[PDB]
Amino acid sequence: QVQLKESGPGLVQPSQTLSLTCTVSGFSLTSNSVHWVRQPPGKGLEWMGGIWGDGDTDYNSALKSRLSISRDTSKNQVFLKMNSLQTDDTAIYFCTPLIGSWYFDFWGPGTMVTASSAQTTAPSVYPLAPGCGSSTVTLGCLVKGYFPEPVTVTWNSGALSSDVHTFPAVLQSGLYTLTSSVTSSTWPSQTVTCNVAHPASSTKVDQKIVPR
Amino acid sequence: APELRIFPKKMDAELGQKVDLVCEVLGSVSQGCSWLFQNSSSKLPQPTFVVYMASSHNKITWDEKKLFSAMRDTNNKYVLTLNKFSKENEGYYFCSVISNSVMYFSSVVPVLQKV
Amino acid sequence: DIVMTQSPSSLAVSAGERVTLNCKASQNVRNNIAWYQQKPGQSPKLLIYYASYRYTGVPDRFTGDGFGTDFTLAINSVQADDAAFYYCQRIYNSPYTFGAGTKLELIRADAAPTVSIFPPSMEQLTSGGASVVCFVNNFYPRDISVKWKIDGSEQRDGVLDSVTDQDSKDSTYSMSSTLSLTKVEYERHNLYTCEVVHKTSSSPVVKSFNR
Repeated sequence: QVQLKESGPGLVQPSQTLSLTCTVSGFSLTSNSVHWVRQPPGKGLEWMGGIWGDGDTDYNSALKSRLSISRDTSKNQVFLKMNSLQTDDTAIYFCTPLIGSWYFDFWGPGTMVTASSAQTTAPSVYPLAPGCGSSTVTLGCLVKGYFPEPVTVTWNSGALSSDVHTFPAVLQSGLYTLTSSVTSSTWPSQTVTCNVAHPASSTKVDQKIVPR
Repeated sequence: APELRIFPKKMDAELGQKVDLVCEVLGSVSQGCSWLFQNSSSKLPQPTFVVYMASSHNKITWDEKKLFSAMRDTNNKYVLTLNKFSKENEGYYFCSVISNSVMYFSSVVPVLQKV
Repeated sequence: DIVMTQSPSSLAVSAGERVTLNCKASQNVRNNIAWYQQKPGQSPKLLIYYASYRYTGVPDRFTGDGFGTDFTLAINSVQADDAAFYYCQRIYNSPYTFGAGTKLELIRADAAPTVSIFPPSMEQLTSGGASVVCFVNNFYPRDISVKWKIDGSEQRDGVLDSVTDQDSKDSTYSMSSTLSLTKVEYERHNLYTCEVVHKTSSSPVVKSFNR
């Protein structure tokens, strides 16, 4: 029942204002509070502020001057506006409520927000199959040349989750490359397909890995 | 030694609004939880009783004297809800509990009209 | 202020050991503390509330101690799944500040890497690109060097490494390494090798394909 989902443009041009929405279910905004916590890549969590049942807002001094939290109680929505974004603002933004308690027991999944001047670029997705190829074989997906993070990658629509390793993406000349590996005994005869999504560019693509 | 946590800390309430107040009973000591109220109508801090919820089964007891409603959300969390806010229920709320014949009180929650 | 200080910065510990993480608040705040666990790429998960209470669903081995200023998360017999970050939070009054977290790394027996090499896909080659990939999977310890050879000679330009977080079941590490070239460049050499050096073998592990 209790659930929150953060949404908003995943790329902000510097000095512009970040706008996120958090849609809520399973509790009322009228008696509880919703808070924004953010987390820069490799860095720790940071409480930013929140909005209370009665509309009172509460920010943290570091960001008081450039932060604005409101809500639309008629649509179960809480918003986050932040001013003049910079590099140091690139992070995952979580909304997370206080319902009946003073601890944060429920969390939204988070959205990435890159602050960069670069344009969105869709990924190119490429199968990795043994090059003239053991009972168990490692197969893989190459996801190349995308901006901004994140990109999702599953195998056989989630059914292959077993032996999956999907590797941290690496930045190069303002473009990202990622890879993912899986292992299989049943390969050729039982298909293995990687599914990759890059919402920034509205890319959804499935690639089958078949021989050579 | 048991401590009770009321939520929220305060409520500046609009007319007609529904306010949930919730009180988490920690430790693990006693039976149910008693909700108490201080009418803003009284210049001298006169606590009036409101309701008692049993810990065990869903079984409340309301003093005889529409406005309120109460439930035991999952576990240890006792909700008291004012159904429509007005000058009648305008005042200070708090829950209370009784272990080894000792009374314990949560903080007090001022539920006061708009501003 | 109320500054939140967590020590140590990071821990290496073993399946089955007790572990203790410390948390210090510059000010007295009684038991107004929360602990969370976070795996990279995931939302934090509340373990412990008001210093000492374990949240429903949280396993037995997570325990919390402290009142006033010093606080302790403990894990009684750690398990591989506990490899994560752990954060304390001040709770009742604003601001609800987070500790900079403690990192909990795991110790397991040495594991030799499974290494697989992949030539560019036919698809990529039509667009004039070439990327040679090499996977080095499920090894321990973290310490490892991976290197590329075009026709028996070392190649440094255009390579990029990436290493996973420690695995939740087997406590191993894995890396992918890509050597990115132009199709012209690619077709100017035959033998492509990635060479892997690790504690687990004196002689390096060699996997290669011939164009």
